[PDB]
Amino acid sequence: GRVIRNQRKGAGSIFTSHTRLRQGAAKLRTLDYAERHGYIRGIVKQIVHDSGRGAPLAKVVFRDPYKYRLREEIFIANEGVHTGQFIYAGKKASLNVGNVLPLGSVPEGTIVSNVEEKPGDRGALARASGNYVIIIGHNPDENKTRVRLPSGAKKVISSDARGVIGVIAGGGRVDKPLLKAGRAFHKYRLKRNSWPKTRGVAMNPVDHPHGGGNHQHIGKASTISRGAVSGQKAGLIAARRTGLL
Amino acid sequence: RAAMLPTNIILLQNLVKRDPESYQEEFLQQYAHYESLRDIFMLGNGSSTMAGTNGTTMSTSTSQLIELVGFVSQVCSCFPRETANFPSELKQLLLEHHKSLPFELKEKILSCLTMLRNKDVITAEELIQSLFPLLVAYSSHGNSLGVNSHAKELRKIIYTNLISLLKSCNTNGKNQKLNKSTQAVCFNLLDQPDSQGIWATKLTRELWRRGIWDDSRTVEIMTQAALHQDVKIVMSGVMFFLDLNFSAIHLLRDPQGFAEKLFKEHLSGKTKNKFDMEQKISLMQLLSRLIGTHKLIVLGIYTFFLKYLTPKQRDVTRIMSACAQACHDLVPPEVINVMVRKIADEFVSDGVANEVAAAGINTIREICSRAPLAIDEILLQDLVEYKGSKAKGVNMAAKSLIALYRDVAPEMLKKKDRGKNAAMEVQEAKK
RNA sequence: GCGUUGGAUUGUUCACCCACUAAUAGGGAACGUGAGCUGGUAGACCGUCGUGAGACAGGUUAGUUUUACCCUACUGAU
RNA sequence: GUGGCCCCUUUAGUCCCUCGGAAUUUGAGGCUAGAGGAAAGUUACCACAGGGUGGCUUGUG
RNA sequence: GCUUGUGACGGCCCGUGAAAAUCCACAGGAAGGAAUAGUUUUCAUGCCAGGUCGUACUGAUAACCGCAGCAGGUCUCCAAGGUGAACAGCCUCUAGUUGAUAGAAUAAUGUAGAUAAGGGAAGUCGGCAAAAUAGAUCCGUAACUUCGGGAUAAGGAUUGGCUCUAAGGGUCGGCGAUCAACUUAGAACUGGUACGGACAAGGGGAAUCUGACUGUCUAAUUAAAACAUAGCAUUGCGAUGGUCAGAAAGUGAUGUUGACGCAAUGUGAUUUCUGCCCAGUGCUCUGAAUGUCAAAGUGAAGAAAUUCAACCAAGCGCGGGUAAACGGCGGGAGUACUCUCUUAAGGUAGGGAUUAACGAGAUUCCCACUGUCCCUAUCUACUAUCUAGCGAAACCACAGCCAAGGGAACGGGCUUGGCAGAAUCAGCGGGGAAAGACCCUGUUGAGCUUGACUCUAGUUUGACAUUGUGAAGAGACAUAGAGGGUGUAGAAUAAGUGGGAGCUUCGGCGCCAGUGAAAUACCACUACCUUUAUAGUUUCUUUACUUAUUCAAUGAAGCGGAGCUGGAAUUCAUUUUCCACGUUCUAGCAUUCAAGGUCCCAUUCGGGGCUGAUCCGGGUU
RNA sequence: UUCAAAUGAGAACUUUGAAGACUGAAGUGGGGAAAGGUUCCACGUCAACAGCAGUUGGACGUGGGUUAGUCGAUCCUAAGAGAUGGGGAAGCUCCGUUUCAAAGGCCUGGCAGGCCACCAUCGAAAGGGAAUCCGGUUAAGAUUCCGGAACCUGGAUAUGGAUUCUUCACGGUAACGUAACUGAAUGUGGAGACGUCGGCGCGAGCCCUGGGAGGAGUUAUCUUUUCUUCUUAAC
RNA sequence: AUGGUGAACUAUGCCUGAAUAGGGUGAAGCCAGAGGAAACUCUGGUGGAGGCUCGUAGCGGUUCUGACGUGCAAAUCGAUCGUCGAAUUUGGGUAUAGGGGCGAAAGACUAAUCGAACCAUCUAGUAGCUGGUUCCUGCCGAAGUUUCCCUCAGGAUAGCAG
RNA sequence: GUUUGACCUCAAAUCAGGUAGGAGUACCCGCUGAACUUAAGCAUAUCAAUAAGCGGAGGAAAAGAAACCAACCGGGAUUGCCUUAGUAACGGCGAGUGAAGCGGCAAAAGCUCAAAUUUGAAAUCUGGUACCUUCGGUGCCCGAGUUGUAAUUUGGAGAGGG
Repeated sequence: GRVIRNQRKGAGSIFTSHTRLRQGAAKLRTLDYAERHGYIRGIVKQIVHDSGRGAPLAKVVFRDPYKYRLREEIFIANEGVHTGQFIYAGKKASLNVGNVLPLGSVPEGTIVSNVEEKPGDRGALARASGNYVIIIGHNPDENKTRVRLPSGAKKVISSDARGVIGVIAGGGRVDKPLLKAGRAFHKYRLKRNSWPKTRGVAMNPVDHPHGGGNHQHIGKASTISRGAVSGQKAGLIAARRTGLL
Repeated sequence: RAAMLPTNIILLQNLVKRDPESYQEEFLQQYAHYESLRDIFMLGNGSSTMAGTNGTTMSTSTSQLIELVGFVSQVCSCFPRETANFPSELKQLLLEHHKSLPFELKEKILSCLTMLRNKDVITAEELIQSLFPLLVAYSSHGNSLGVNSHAKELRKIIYTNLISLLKSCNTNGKNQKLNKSTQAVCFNLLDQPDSQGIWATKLTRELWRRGIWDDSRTVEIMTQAALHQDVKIVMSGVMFFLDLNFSAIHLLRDPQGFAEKLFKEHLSGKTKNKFDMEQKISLMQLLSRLIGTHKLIVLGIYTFFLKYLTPKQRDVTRIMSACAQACHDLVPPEVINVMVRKIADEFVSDGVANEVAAAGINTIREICSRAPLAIDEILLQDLVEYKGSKAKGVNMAAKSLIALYRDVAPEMLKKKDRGKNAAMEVQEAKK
């Protein structure tokens, strides 16, 4: 048989991301003495757009303490920040939107974004548009902190891990229909080559497990296993269930 | 996914089984719903009547409770608090209503109790008191005659679940405290003379076959069943002692008195005429196979057979094959002579057919293989007449009798039949 | 010896229908394997079957052979 | 009158042979005598190599 | 007015539409600089030099690629006048070319066009093809409709030329003077067979099936109801990760990513509909014990090789879930059969179905129109034809008149007959030329599929090694013990079997007496069941440490502990915890071993140290 | 397509002239990129080729011809390619492009004390980019040569000018202005540097057109007539 | 099978650039007027949206009993047709390489080669079946179930002749 | 003495002087490693411990003076030839594969380290430098080296003491 599309996706010839017009990798400030003990102030200069991304970014300028110079970080903007705003980042920072704090300092019930799975990760969770995590409780002994993620899962992580207050901007982006193939074309033009998607049923047997037949059908049971391997995993990888909910 | 997670239980339980210190509020959010649901369930095509249902569509409340019961039964071990009364709620949901619950919910609770007993949350001593009372209630004849009562299916489910329970309990070592307790309920069911010992016999046979209840205490139960008045209980006992018999005969307390009581109660005593022929024959088989094996003496058997020993009678080849099985070396051969002379008068007489004569001779020679001095030389010769009979049934039959008496009493045979070694043995031993 | 038509009908025509007409006769030279010009493999869909690849009791649709200038015959011409 | 009418499994060897440097004891192999008895479909998307009147009839059951 | 450049604006995006070299300015103020004279080369002038390689020509119906001086293909700039909406079509200016084998005739058949009386689809599988319509102004425009369209719907009145009228503007003057363009409406007269006069330029309508649409593909026979699409639904995954690569790697894609995301599938706009089954096959479950149960490891026998037994992970088996998973289509009860009754895929209403637009998609009918046809005729151009010059190819056993016979149903050759006169030109397509599919077979070649056979990457679970330092518990081997038995009756809870009528502390008692299949004292046998202890033997679970190992980050910057210091803080007498001397109205600034204080030297135009800024540490975090 | 003449042994095809037509500014024109490579131009010149012909030719033989500080490459980086260090691999070689390196360049005053922080290279003759225009000239070359007139870079530098005894300029309320009017480390900002469509405005060139000064053409009749020249570069 | 060469055609992605007359319809926003107590409505204008439309260049390749058929051409010519401001057309640079790539999916394309490219070697590869196998004369001279290996089957044998 | 030095380890230099790469590759030393074919089709098998691929040398390479063959009255490094032998043996015990000792011959060749106290004298060696009779010698000076350079000893033996 042939090698199939998902197997070809791993080499990364024509499936690499399209990264020319991206403003830069969005990240939090590196964990330093200031963020660990007190706070530090920066100025948000520009609220800007990032190609291939629905959420906007913010350019935040901070003052290097060890040398006389300026350092520009690229944050993911939360809903409500504005140019000329002061962003306070650290342990002793106040509880306002856009500020960066550790999860142990804040109380439970608060809303944060761009959370680090571990301290020094510089942003892992709640980065897409309209997304947020909710702190539900702390455990100061054994220092840990329990959070709820956008998928609904509940996790426990270090209280020294950081996050930025508020909701990521750009919400509602998926409530608008596209109505046209051209808008999907231009959307994925800047993300990657995962569009259009031909159906495996419409191919020959060399090209897919689902291919073949005088009628467009699958010969079996679209729930594949998890111990399957590299050419068998067509659809519904490890389905605990199927059907409408 | 977050808003749908409360609706998706299969993902919730896999998440809870990982980190159950989290997902406390997610569990309370469902336990409250389960409580509010059980608090509810606690309490035709004609032109006139309301339309009926197909039997497979259900309510959205029941479809939710059936899911919540499984979720709570699978995470009770993670949340021992807030679930301590859950199995008692299930138990008093079952054995106080029995009827305001749909069959799917009943089945779900019955399986959740079984897995809650597989895990050591619940004990067998309190699961038995849930399972047994439902059998008698769904074998009621008044509960099983609704519109869509699933009484037969429930009676099968509870039965196989009891079997799984006892198989579970008797794996490592035999839980005598449990077996001795649930044999007492079989005894106390067989007392109730209507039909309720069915669920004792049908269960003890299964456990004997699975080898879980090899004990002297159990064979007494089936003895009492065989000595019962109900036909489908007596038959269960008889077919147990049959299954050629099984090792249970070697755990009886008095086989002779057992056979005597059987022959007196069922067949001869009152002549109630309850059993049909197909059951009378199975009783005869048991009696004769006990008798021949254990050297018993009743002497009424051998006149009871004579009514039925006629070729114009229904399925006589089974009766006469049990006639021989009640013969010995140690019984008065006159009461068997009358039997042999009935058979000879009615099966190898004038004009009879080939199959009839062959059946007669074949069932006489296998009598004489146990009771050799039960027919005399004068009729022995009359029957070895039929050696060269041209029919190939009677010849094969007569040769068997000749070879039987060639090794046992060859002087009854004539010189023509003593085959080269019986005659030589007689010639040396006659001088 | 001389004539033996014009048309309708493809949810079909191994044929029938109404008209005109003097008449609207039957056949062969191909169909005793296969031979002018014209209607009646590759792609795709529905149905039956098949675990499936695919096949068919089917049905629908679209879908590139291209002489003669040679001999003979025939027709006319030296 | 010396009867009748038509090939891969297993066991055993007095003092059987050998295990090749000699021996003993186990095993193994022999020669004897016994007892038993690897593998399914499809291809019209295809390719290759080969092959392919008895004068017969007519209108009458 | 055309082309082009530019400016300020507006609209569109789940699209917000390169980087670096190079140049400048600003902040800052190290520093150096005038006095009897300096400073400034970002003001003006003046002086010197600027290397290597390319540079012609075509850029195409003859300079490139197609075997070629091949009607094919191949990126781009400039672009006049008139008609006219127009870079359309027609004619012309500048510039360029006048190249493509020629001459004579005008037969058929052809190729490319054109016209035709009356009838108008009688033709034909089929109105194929052709014809007809066509531009602009005005009137008018149905059903249906996703209310946006359908729609140029349909169907009708007109169009020339010439002479006129009216209206539509700008600049200056305290209504006039002056200047200028093509836009429309209207009237009169006039020629006509024709007036969008050539060119140019929709045929329309009533319905059906089908896919929503725009779009895409079988280059070189299939452009479609196929693919894609938006929309719809399902699944996996919270980074120690999901999906996918790589021989390996201190290796990679998604990922400059983080559930409004990535990956994997199916369905295929909107509207309407969307009922039930987890028996089967798949998928899944942090699913007990028992069963099956590999290697290592353990025990027994033996002199040993070896043999046996026990233990034995996952997986299987077992039982729970799931159908917008493949399947599939009823349920229950009473005695597979047989009787019974519920069938909730019920139309919610008798307004339940009268249902767009788009399409080189498949189909029928009507109007109009015609040489499709009756029924053919005529004309034009290039060929054919003849001539000068030039000059191939296919095919070719040998050849070339017919009939009958034999014959593989079938002769140009053989037999018997009919006949038969040179050499030849133009035509024709009957035959010969003379060069197909279909059917079958190989124990074939390849492609594809599957619980066909043998294997395998990958993945998964177990053992060993890497692998070191501690502790606490549970189970088992193995011995030593200790006790036990309710179906019923019987004084009583009778493993069972065999001997029988006292050793006697008591003569309690055992025998003789019921009842029971079996009879109890007393003493032996050998079955099961349950518990007590650990010489030892082992196995297993949990937990601690860090230096191996592993992961990530950084500028390897602030780590760990301190009567630290100073505050409070609440104590039950002395602590324990918080803080720390550092920063939160504001789109500013923060840099020269850091100023100051203090000790010493030198008096210089200034140097060095402590402190400002707590101490220690063989761990960058 | 035609007529005459010339050339020549020979002319339907060559040259000139006289006619008739064509492309008709989205050309049969004038220039370029890729590719080709002398095919360009001249002088001789016909054996073979230009499916007829040939005195002709992109043919044959012999020569000539391509001039740059300003046009380009060169330089920069784009997607991307790829060494080193290190790690794999039996190995040809693979990974990866700042990595887990002691990866080097500035100051002050038997070398002593300080400061800075960072990755080879390649990759566009349509992207970015310092600076030239006119006229004339050749058989064939030109934004390259000749003449004339400018500009950019880099370097050494003298004079004048500006400033200064209030040492490193004045004016203007201000927006800001001028011939200039010191400025190291370090830092910051800007330019380079950017989509597409719609219409509106402004400019250049072209189109159309009038008076006048010149030349050509028509004139059988008419036309104060039809056509044509009257231009102004970088800086 | 082993080892190597190809993205100058073509498929797809990325980078940097370029090209695309004249008309028809007339969406949001906006202006005025009329009717309103006001929600708001009606009329006339402005404006210039659309993966709209007619239709050039351009891209494609529907139909013709079309021309040609050793053709100009190993896919061309003519007329007719689809589309024509965008999922558009395109140059150069770059990336993906053979049981591999790419694929809006036809088993399509991958240098006239694709249901597995091209080059060389192993290689004089090999079954099965076909075709052919070179001078004269003399003498002798046949054969077709007779018996069998899992039925065809390639065979092994009886008999015949030298 | 918070100074001054010695050693160890790791670096840098366009430091002084040398050295490796690549070609050829008939033969040679290794590594890696197929299929066609032949077996009935075919997994064992055969083709084959072959071809292709990689690394590395020389005029020859490799091997080589026994941890050998043997079972004899014992031979006596290695290599090659004749023979052993199409044998012993291996193998769906099928296709097929397949050595060795002995004997005759060609050529002939033996040896070296570590492990031992020089301990009454590191006696050893590279380099730099000045001369010389220059494929090298003498002197002198830095250095290597006792974590061991020379002599002496290599199992056949051998050493020390006499």
